[PDB]
Amino acid sequence: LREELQLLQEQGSYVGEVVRAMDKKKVLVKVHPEGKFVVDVDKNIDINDV
Amino acid sequence: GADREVQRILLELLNQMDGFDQNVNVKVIMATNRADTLDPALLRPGRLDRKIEFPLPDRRQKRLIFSTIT
Amino acid sequence: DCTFIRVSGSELVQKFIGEGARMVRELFVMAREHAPSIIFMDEIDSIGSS
Amino acid sequence: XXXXXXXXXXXXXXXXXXXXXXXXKXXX
Amino acid sequence: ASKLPLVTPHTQCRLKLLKLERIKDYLLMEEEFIRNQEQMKPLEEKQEEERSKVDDLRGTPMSVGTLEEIIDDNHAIVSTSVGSEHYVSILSFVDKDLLEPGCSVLLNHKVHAVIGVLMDDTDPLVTVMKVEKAPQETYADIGGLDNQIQEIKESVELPLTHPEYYEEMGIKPPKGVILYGPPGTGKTLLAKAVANQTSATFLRVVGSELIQKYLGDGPKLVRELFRVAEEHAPSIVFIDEIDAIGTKRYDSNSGGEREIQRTMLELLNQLDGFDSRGDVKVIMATNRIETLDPALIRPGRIDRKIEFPLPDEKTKKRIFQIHTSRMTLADDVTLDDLIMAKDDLSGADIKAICTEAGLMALRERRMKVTNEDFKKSKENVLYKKQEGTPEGLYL
Ligand SMILES: Nc1ncnc2c1ncn2[C@@H]1O[C@H](COP(=O)(O)OP(=O)(O)O)[C@@H](O)[C@H]1O
Repeated sequence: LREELQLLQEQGSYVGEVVRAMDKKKVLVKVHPEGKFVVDVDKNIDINDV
Repeated sequence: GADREVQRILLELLNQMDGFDQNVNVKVIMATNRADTLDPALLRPGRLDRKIEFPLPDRRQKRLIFSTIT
Repeated sequence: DCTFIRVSGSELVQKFIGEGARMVRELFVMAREHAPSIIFMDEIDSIGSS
Repeated sequence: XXXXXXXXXXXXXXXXXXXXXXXXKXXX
Repeated sequence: ASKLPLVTPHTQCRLKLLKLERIKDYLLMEEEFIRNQEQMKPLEEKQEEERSKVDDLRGTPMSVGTLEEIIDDNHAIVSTSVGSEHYVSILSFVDKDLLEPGCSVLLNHKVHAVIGVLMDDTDPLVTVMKVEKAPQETYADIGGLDNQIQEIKESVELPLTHPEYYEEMGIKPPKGVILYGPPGTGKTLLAKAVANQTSATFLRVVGSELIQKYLGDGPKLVRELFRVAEEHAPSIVFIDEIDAIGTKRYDSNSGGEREIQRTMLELLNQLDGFDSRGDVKVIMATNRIETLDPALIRPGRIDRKIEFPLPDEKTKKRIFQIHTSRMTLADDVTLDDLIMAKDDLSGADIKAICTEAGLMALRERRMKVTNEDFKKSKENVLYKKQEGTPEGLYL
């Protein structure tokens, strides 16, 4: 609880929907309002899980 | 560009028309003059069941309306 | 003595764009999975499209 | 059968945000 | 890729034997030069070094825009997802050749420069109108035409399959073919049979479905039809049933019929007015031929007109055989009981008989085939014709 005050003075995270992935560890995501983005995946996740 | 936005409200209307709980006391009353140019998805068992018309008066009801106003 | 399947599917599914390309797919998976089955339909496409 | 139509507009919404660590004086 | 554009002998002349073996020499030697690169300095210079220079050059989040216009060579105008438009320069990393307006791109953050292109999807209009695969039976289905088969083959197939004779005399093939005759003859069959055995794309269009309750959409569907047919492939455009949609200017009225006049007027120009469309095969099918607009009938648009008669006792013996080729046949039946007798009934009537005998047998839950199946089926198909006939006695 004492540590907690700094951790919520920290930026949030977006949520989007994967249309479909393509080669070289990238996907294609419309977020909520805006266009579609070709972005990077994490190192903890896999391409096959998408 | 428009009737998409119009009909998706009707879908939003019908979705939250169906699933209250059949226990929460919410009464919904709607009224028009023209009961003809309607979607029969409103005219389903579960959403809108009671259908009440307000017709023109007759000789007895003309006497009753004349009595109250005068 | 066949597995009856009633599909109402009137217009609330006609609006659904992103899953509109799969609602027939897994439904026909469901027909060939459960039993000798019989799928029933109605006016719903003719009100939607001709 | 041979009938024209007009149209309409559905304008999108707009929103903006910043880091908000900028002071607006510089005067005086 | 576009290695040498010359084809001009176009025969067994010794010139092509010399030129193509020069091309054999310049390609072997280019290979044998470059084979001695991975032999003596077999270095991997640009596996990731080309990539990591550029993946670090572009941003890690990519954003999809939309082309609007293209200006001189590097800077073009784009559109963001909301409508904010940016006059940004493209790089020499994207294929400039598949960069036409109305396409998605990839952008940057700071300078918003065009970095890459996203590939397109398949248009729905091909999936609507194109008979996608080889649909149905081949020339084992048809009953003895052998002259009508010969005309459509040398008008479409032999021009397409073996083009060598037209370019000897320099004479272009004829363009348009009309299929006409009494209904129930096999006009839809002959289109689908050529659609079965083909090498180019085939397009089927029902002509009655070209009348919209809006307006302007008549010519709009036409001008997109040949646009798709030209841009896609070598193409064969078949439009069934043009007789009740494009007949003539019969009264020059208004209110819909004037719109139908405008749709055929666009189709007439979209068929042939300007900049000859090239590798576009047009095949049209009618029942009636007389009440057609002669501006379509003139050459330059349609050059082949093929009558479809009705054989009497000769090709029917296979049409009765082919429609009974996949079914049972008990020994009590003779097809000559019906072939020899009446001489006018259509091949569609023969199919109507050969299905009804299968209907009459299994309705009564019986075994294979009786003669009285073919008796009652022929009697029924008479009333299938006659009950819609107002004819009295000699008119
Ligand atoms: N020569 C034939 N061989 C086999 N079947 C035939 C023949 N002629 C007609 N038919 C039958 O009749 C039908 C003919 O279709 P078609 O005459 O093209 O209809 P329409 O002319 O009204 O478009 C086909 O379904 C086919 O089964």
